[PDB]
Amino acid sequence: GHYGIHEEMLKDKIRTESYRDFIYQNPHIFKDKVVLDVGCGTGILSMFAAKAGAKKVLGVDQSEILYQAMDIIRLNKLEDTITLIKGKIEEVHLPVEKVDVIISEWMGYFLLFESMLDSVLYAKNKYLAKGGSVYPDICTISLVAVSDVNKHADRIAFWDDVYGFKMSCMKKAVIPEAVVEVLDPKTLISEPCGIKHIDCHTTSISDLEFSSDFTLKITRTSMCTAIAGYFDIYFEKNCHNRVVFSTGPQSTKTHWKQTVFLLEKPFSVKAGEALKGKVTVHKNSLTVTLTLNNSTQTYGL
Amino acid sequence: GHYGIHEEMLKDKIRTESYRDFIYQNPHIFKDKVVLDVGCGTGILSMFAAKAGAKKVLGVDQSEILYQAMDIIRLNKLEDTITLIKGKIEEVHLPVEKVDVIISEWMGYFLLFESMLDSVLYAKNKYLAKGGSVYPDICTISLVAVSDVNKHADRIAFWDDVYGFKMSCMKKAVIPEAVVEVLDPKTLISEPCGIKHIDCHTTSISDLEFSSDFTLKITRTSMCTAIAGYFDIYFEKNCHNRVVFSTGPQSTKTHWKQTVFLLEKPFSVKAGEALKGKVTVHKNSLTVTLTLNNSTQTYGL
Ligand SMILES: N=C(NCCCSC[C@H]1O[C@@H](n2cnc3c(N)ncnc32)[C@H](O)[C@@H]1O)Nc1cccc(-c2ccc(Cl)cc2)c1
Ligand SMILES: N=C(NCCCSC[C@H]1O[C@@H](n2cnc3c(N)ncnc32)[C@H](O)[C@@H]1O)Nc1cccc(-c2ccc(Cl)cc2)c1
Repeated sequence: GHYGIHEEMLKDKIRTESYRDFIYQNPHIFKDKVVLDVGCGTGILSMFAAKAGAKKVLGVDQSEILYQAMDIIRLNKLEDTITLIKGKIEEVHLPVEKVDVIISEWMGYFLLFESMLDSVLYAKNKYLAKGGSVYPDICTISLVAVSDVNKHADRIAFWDDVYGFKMSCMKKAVIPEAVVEVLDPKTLISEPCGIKHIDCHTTSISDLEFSSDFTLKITRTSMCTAIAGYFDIYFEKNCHNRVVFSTGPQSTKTHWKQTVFLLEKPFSVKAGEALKGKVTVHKNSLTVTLTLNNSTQTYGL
Repeated sequence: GHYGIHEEMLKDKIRTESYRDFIYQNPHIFKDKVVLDVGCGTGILSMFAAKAGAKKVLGVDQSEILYQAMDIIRLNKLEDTITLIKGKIEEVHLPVEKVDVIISEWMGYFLLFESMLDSVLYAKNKYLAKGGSVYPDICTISLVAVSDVNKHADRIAFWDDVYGFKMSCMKKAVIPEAVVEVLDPKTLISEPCGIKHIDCHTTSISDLEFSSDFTLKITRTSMCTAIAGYFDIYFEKNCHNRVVFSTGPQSTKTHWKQTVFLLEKPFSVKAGEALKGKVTVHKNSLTVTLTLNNSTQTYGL
């Protein structure tokens, strides 16, 4: 309902220019097509789709931001092409049987935390025509090892001496909370490992709960204090100009930053070591169970 | 209920060292006294009060953080002195008739936004002994003129061109929202003006809704784009070592930062000009009505 969410998303240039570049550089995907923008917000993606030659764009949003979108569409003289519908995409009546293309920015922290993927897959199954397309079409989640004894002390050991008083019992409440924040790439001590690969054409809501063994190729002898998670978004199907962006620490900052799982017990690793563990994501809000160096912890965000 | 609020408050050194210094440098205020900590959190102020020679400290908190406080008090071997009570200070039964000293950190953004002052004044009226003391005892709110055409363009004019599309109608929704953020002291273009003076010994919840004429002595010929608000906290009554801290832009950053009211229509001012306006605060959440250069706007936070 709040303009603040839409301001931060629109001011993320990696995000918004990626969608803009996909749409403007692949207009053959949109030309004379019926396009559904799931959770359209201000209507920015509906308007990209219209300028790329869409026959009809249906922007749907459940929130009061749609009333801003109605006015914005009119200011840009696209009400001829873009029809806006207020309500849950699961609930509303659409004035078409079927759509050629679905577009959405559905992605949460660590891809899946408080994500809309559920609503997009509903829209796909209800409304996507035989041989239609969904964008972005491919997503991955990666983990990477971190060494940052200073940031670990600042969040954990901090509680041992607070202006002369012991507050040690507070550490049990901090460890299980994933942190969202921009990591210094200098603190990465492994190659990343892919733990999940989603093609939005072939996935179901049940595929989004997963387990993966992983191996982190250690590149620096150090104390491992944390595992960081991020995701890569690809526009591929039928593209003459493929688009990708990363939310990883070695790439430009996005409003997603990185998701960080602090280790209760940091442990030493050696350059050339293959660090083996297991990660499981449950949908329930989202939880991440991490097994590493013969201990297991469950995190939430 | 969440550790995150308490972490940010405890890591604010201006805040926490101010309370620590008041209590440790004025132990004659606490010696053999019965002390009530309203909204005690982790119990940090209860423990300061105990080390300064308190006969009995009653820490009261409505939230689950009290269960952490019960353990923390035990880790520091002060359960002899500090009794912790779970519930609203308005509701709970205290094991005393009366208290000598009330201590609290009740202060919101711009002092009064989502502040606990209501609950402390209830505690004062119910439980403060004849000739008892409340700390901090004196608070002020100040306004100051700002020139920052770049930050104003980044929040307002931004909406006129969003990746080639007009979103101008969004400005009406942004202007009425106070911003909390740390100002560059280089962007201040007036002496501050005091608009409110609270002595917690002599105020009532009705005094917290106020109107004030103000005069801002302009120090730099410029465009005025915003009015900023902040507050100063004083520990005075019976102190051999008075303590004060500011949340103003010319002082060290606190977790309160500054509250900024963006002007819909920036206007030019001349060094030596006495800029006259009127501010009114209503309790309702909090609203701030501002009259300046012959236009009025109501803000919320
Ligand atoms: N970028 C994000 N994309 C996820 C998705 C973000 S809502 C996108 C839009 O869809 C709407 N909608 C949702 N479910 C719907 C439904 N079933 N049917 C119809 N509409 C539906 C909804 O009203 C909204 O307008 N996520 C996100 C992740 C991390 C941080 C932030 C963030 C950052 C900064 C701030 Cl200040 C606030 C938030 C945002
Ligand atoms: N520093 C602040 N002090 C105001 C007050 C802050 S609660 C203090 C404590 O009193 C409790 N309580 C409240 N009403 C009560 C009652 N009637 N009876 C009994 N207990 C009561 C409550 O459970 C809590 O534990 N405010 C504040 C202002 C601006 C920003 C932030 C902030 C910054 C960062 C983050 Cl991550 C989160 C929040 C905090």
